[PDB]
Amino acid sequence: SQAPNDPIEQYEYAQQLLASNKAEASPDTRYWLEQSANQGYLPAQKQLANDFAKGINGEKNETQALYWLTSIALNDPTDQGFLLANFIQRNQDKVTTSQLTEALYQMASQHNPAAEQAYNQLLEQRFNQLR
Amino acid sequence: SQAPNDPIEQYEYAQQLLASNKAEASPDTRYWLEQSANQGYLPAQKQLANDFAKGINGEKNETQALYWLTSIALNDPTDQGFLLANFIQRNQDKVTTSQLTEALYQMASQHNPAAEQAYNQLLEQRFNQLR
Repeated sequence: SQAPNDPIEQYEYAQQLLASNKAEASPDTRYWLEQSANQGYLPAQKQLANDFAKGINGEKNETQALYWLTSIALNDPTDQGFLLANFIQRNQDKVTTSQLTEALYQMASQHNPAAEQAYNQLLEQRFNQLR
Repeated sequence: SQAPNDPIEQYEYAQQLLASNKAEASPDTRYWLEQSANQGYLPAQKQLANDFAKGINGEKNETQALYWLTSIALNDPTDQGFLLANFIQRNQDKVTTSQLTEALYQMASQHNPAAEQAYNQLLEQRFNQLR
């Protein structure tokens, strides 16, 4: 059972896998950070925000970077938007209000039925263009 | 002493002043909403967000609208970014990532020294252009 369920041991397992330094890109590091971050573990959310922004353990994903930055803003009383603001500021050329809208609805959709409808509408239109 | 110190009575005084319906624009309604909102009273923050967005009790102010929307996201567990996202989405033509950056640093500057420096840098540059 090499499969932690507690967010602290998930986060630590992610570091352990990364330290194995196979290719230094560790997709399972991203996987375990996500499990940890989804249970609200702030260190995992911070690492995941950097991972998605920079493409550390996998592809870059600006919208998911913005999502985790938003999560950090909501859950770190000494952040309250600093990392998100600085990311937008230094990526003014790449970050669109559209990506930010999607990340925000993604966050809001957890406890707000109106947000879940708007989020799904964005996803469905983003998908029917690839279709 | 027509000057409440408790955020609930401030909020209620704001409604009372507004119901006087002098010009239906009530700058003192905005004033008391701000006192209430600054002590963390969510109903005041929501009304103030609408006030700044629409110019109800005074001039419009998109950056302050975004600020209070951010505050609502951080303090309303069933919002978590919905009102902010929807505001950006329906004002894509007016809202700039620059205004959002300023609102976010304004929020973050309360408990983050790095945010306060970045916020002041934005303010100082915004002021030296009018100078």
